[PDB]
Parts: sequence; structure tokens; C-alpha cells
Amino acid sequence: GYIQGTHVKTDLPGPFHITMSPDGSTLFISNQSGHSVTFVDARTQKVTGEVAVRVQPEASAVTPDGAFLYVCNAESDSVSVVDIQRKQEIKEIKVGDWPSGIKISPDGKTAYVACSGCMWNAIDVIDTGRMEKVRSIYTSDYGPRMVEISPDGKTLVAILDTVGSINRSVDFIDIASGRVVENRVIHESSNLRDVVYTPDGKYIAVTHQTPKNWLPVCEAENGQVFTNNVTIIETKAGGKVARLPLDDLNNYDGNPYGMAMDPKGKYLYIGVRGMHRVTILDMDKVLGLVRSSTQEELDYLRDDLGLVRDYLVARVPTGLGPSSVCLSPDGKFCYAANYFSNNVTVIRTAVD
Amino acid sequence: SDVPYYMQILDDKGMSVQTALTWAYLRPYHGRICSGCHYGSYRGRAFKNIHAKALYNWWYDDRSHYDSPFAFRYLKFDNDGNYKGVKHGEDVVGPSGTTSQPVEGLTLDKQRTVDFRRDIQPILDAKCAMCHDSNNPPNLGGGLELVSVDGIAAYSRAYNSLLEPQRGKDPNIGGKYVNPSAAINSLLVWRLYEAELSANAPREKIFPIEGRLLHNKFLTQDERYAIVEWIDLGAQWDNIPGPDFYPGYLV
Ligand code: HEC
Ligand code: HEC
Ligand SMILES: [Ca+2]
Ligand SMILES: [Ca+2]
Ligand SMILES: [Cl-]
Ligand SMILES: [Mg+2]
Ligand SMILES: [Xe]
Ligand SMILES: [Xe]
Repeated sequence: GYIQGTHVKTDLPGPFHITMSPDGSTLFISNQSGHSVTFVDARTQKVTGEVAVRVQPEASAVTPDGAFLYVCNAESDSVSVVDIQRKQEIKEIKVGDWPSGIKISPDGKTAYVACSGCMWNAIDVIDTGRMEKVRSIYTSDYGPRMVEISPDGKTLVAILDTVGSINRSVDFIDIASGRVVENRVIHESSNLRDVVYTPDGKYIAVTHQTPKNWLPVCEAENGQVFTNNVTIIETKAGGKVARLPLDDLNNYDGNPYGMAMDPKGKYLYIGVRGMHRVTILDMDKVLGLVRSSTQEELDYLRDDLGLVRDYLVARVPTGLGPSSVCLSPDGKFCYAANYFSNNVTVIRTAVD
Repeated sequence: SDVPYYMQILDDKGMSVQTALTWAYLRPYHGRICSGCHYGSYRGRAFKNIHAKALYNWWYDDRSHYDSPFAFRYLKFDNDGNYKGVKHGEDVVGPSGTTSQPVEGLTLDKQRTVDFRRDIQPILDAKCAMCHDSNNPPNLGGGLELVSVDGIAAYSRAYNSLLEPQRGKDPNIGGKYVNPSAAINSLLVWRLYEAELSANAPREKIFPIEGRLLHNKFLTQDERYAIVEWIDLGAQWDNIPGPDFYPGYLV
């Protein structure tokens, strides 16, 4: 297999992503450098097979029944439909540039694919019966990184990661309507790698970084150049946008990427790729902080470097490059996919 | 007498303007004078010469030890909530004729205090918790059910909410909604009376300019002043010494 963006060969799978069946019996790992998807039995924790897909998959999504796996092939500019039981790819549908993510609707009738190409703004919809692209939903700006569907199933958010932009936003889509109702801008943000929903659907979490672009590059202290942040947005109309720090004063979480939401919404799990660790936060303390604070106070608290310790549950050692994380349906276990170490770290959560 | 006590000067709304923090004690039949309120008459300064009305209310009768009135149990207020006067309790009392005034508050058994579980919490459940949940701070719901904090379950949700500290404020002064031994400085009391009571503002923005709701008509005078008394007493949780039947820490 090839290292991304290069013609150089490697024998290493290099997992870029991970997910889990709704019945929690199977883990599906997208191998970026392996151009395939590894199947892992959750119970025995060993590999049950490797399914060949198109070239450089960065993402995957499982149908509610768990009979199919929809994989996002980034360089092939496509999406592979794989039979889970047969361990074989039964189709290839082709989409806009660089899908970085795909999600299946609650009814399982539809799959939404975020096209992350720098000059490309699209969310391509795919009927599961036709097993083909239906239409395309144009976002407010370029390069959607990932989407997420509400538990309601009537709303779809897309994080827009836009090159050459300090203010990076999130689009709200009405699934029945199929276009943009509202666009909410995260100010002074960059590199949004994920978006997740709270079980009650009243909030969304987005991992990103806050650069200071307008300042000289001088020291590394007190996040003079980059700080790392998680933002909670209230799905309510006119809701708050709360930018919160992931960092200590002398300890930062480099490049937060993947997110896993606790089934009951008690904890938030954040893959930290740069510092190779999983940051676990208490969501009732976070949301408690959001509800009890004004917008001004939150905006001031974004730069508080001692704030994290209030809502921070843990930081757990992981393999190198944990770009993605996922949870078991009972929420008692958290899996983190490590690219460089070519493995998966299994974590026992606080849930008992 | 022979018991530790201190005192608080009160305004026309019955709230403490200044609290004397110390422990004073009187011997039997003894009495004590002071020129002022921490004026320095008992510390660094000579007694100021003062002709006071209280001097004539002290002992005027030859057949009595003291003609001065005993401490009253309650207060009476007018329709606006102003101080109307002082009110007798049910502790009234061998006994001999050695004082002119009715004997009140000498029974240690029946001495009244304000307990959060017995007094305040039911008021909170009745008049408050309906609109106040996790989504609308402070959270007054949950009843008397204990909330575990850092592996310790002591008080309820409402108590934990009301006693919560505020950023940039000395906890020795107060928290977000509560200033111990000052009701007049407490944001909660500020909102319950819907006015600025003191010269010390609890925080920068107090009364919302949008979506504000008047809280002054939610409580009767007895309930509101019960909260005032609770805060002025130091805003405790368990005010009944020793283990009792009311909800609390158990292992
Ligand atoms: C529904 C009719 C309510 C009842 C019953 C109670 N409160 Fe309330 N409260 C309500 C709203 C809509 C708001 C928003 C802000 C505002 O000023 O209107 C509040 C707010 C408070 C506050 C201020 C919180 C803060 O500024 O940080 C306090 C201190 C408060 N509420 C206390 C309180 C008490 C003691 C109640 C029982 C008498 C009570 N509330 C009832 C709505 C409603
Ligand atoms: C207004 C309230 C009063 C009144 C009517 C009296 N005192 Fe005094 N007192 C007062 C304050 C604010 C303080 C200090 C509180 C603190 O430091 O936090 C005190 C203190 C005392 C003390 C302790 C020693 C000292 O601080 O000087 C003693 C003893 C004392 N007060 C005695 C006292 C006497 C004899 C009074 C006459 C009735 C008296 N107090 C009245 C405030 C107030
Ligand atoms: Ca492409
Ligand atoms: Ca007790
Ligand atoms: Cl004095
Ligand atoms: Mg330096
Ligand atoms: Xe760690
Ligand atoms: Xe005193």
C-alpha cells in the first residue's frame, strides 16, 4: 500500500478510522495505507478478516441492522459498499472530491457523505435500496470534514473546515427539506476534525484549534501560537456557541481529532493525535458550565488555562497517532485507532 | 446568660447591615454597656458621653432586678415588607415579681433556629423548583435527595446550587447567590426583593435586560424573611446539634 500523497510503498495498514456495529460485536477499521478495512471481533479482540476496498479509505459507517458497511475512499473519490457477513465489497458508488466521512440515517434508508475537497463543497446523499448517489447538498462554504445526524433524524450538521479562513463554521441541514436552514460560525478556529451529538440532541461538540494569526511568532508559552479547544454549540435557535480549552498551562493536547459520545451523554471522549492520548471529559460539568454562563463569560473562559481541571475526567495513554475513537453501545469501553503504531487501544471507561 | 452569643443591627427590612463576629457572654444578673458598634469603647478609645433613651428603659423599678424587655421571638411587618415591630412567641413564663416585663426566651428546649431541610427546602420545592431545573440555574429541584460531591453526599441539589462559589469573589464574603451572615448582600435576596439592597454589588450584571421575570411576588413575607433569616444565620444546612431524623450524611 501507498503512504498518503506519495508513490512510496508501505506494508503497514496505518488505520485512519474506527467504528462499531450497533450490536457492538464488531469493530471496522479503515486502513489508509492498506487500502482495506480490518474486521475485529469485539469479544475475542482478534482479527476476523480484511476486506479489500478502493484506494485510501478514510472513513466507514454501519447500517442499523449491521448487514452492510459503507466505506469512504478518499483518493478514489468514491464510496465502497461492503457485505459484512460475506466480507466482500458488493459495490462502488462514486461521489464528489475526497469523502472524509459518511453517516447512515436512523431509518437506515439513506447515507450522507461529506466531500472534503478544498475547493469542493458537497454532501452527497445515497439511497441504500438503489445503492446509488441521489442528489448533492451544497454547503455554505468549502471542505466539509464530517457530518452527523440527530437522534431526531430530521437534522444534519456539517463541520466546514475551510482553507485560508480564520472563522470556520457549521452548517445545519433539514433532512426532509434537504438544504441549509442556518450557518453558525466558530470564531478564530481551524482544523475541525469532528462533530458529535448529545443523546438528547440539545448540543453538538466540535474539536478544533484556535490559532493566533495576528500575533508575532515568538514563544511557545501560554498558547501564543496555537491553543487546542472543544466547542459546544446549543442546537437551540439562537443557541450559545461555547469555545472551551482542552489545555493545561504547561500541558496541551496536540491536534484533537476523533470524538465519541457516551450513550447517556455522561462523558465525552476525544482522540488527541499529536500528544497520542485520549482525553475524557465530564459532560454534565461541561454542559453545566455552558448553561450557567453567559456568552461573554464563556468567551473569557476560553483562554482560561486552569479551567479544564474542573471538567477533565482523565487523559489516557494511547498508541501513536490516535486519529479516531469509538464506543461500545453500553459505553463501558472506548477504542482508539492508532495510525503509526498500527493498532487499537482498548480503554475501560468510568461507566460501571 | 452563661451562653455564647453575638448580635446584628437591622434595617427597616429586617436585614443585617453589620454583624458582630465574636462570642459574648453574660454572668447571671450581670449587665454590660457599650458606647457603640465596634466604636472602640472596649478597645482603644474612651467612652463617648452619650445620653440615651435606652438608659431609661433599663431599670426603673425598685421591686425589680431589671425592667428591660426580654428578646422577642418574632417580627411583624407592614404590607410593604417594612419593619412594623417586634412580636412575642409562645415561650412566656415561680415565676416571681422581680421583673416588670414578660419572661421570654429562657427555655433552651424551645429556642428557635432556621434549618434548611425543615424550613427552607419545602419552600423551595413549593414555590421554586417548578421553573428551576438543570436547564435553568440555579437548580432547585431534586428535593431533599443528597447529592454526592467528590465521594461525599451531604446536602441536596438546592443547597449545593445556592452555596456555589463565584469566580473573582472571596468565598469569605459570599458565593453566586448567597453571602453568609449578610442577606442584604446576597444576590438571591436582591432578586427576591427585586431591588438593590446594599452598596456592595454581588456581581456586574444582576438584573437581565432581556427575558427578566419579577421574583418578588413568588413568596409571602414569612417565607422570604425565613430565607433572609437563614442567610443571616450563616446559611447552614443542619442547624440541629447532633444526629437527627432529617436527611444528612450517613455511612
Ligand atoms: C417560573 C415562573 C419561575 C419560578 C417559579 C421561579 N423562577 Fe427564578 N427565574 C425564572 C426565570 C425565567 C429566570 C431568568 C433570569 C431572570 O431574572 O428572569 C430566573 C432566574 C432566577 C435567579 C437569577 C439567577 C442568576 O441571575 O444567576 C434567581 C436567584 C432565581 N431565579 C431564584 C428563584 C427563587 C428563589 C424562586 C422561588 C421563589 C424562583 N426563582 C422561582 C423563572 C422562575
Ligand atoms: C454592631 C453590630 C455592634 C455592636 C452593637 C457591638 N459590637 Fe462588639 N463588635 C462588632 C464588630 C463588627 C466586631 C469585630 C468583628 C470582626 O472582627 O469580624 C466586634 C468585636 C467585639 C469584641 C472582640 C474584640 C474586638 O474586636 O474588639 C468584643 C469583646 C466585643 N465586640 C464586645 C462588645 C460589647 C461589650 C458590646 C456592647 C453591647 C458590643 N460588642 C456591641 C460590632 C458590634
Ligand atoms: Ca479527489
Ligand atoms: Ca443535626
Ligand atoms: Cl463601642
Ligand atoms: Mg522562548
Ligand atoms: Xe497520558
Ligand atoms: Xe457582642
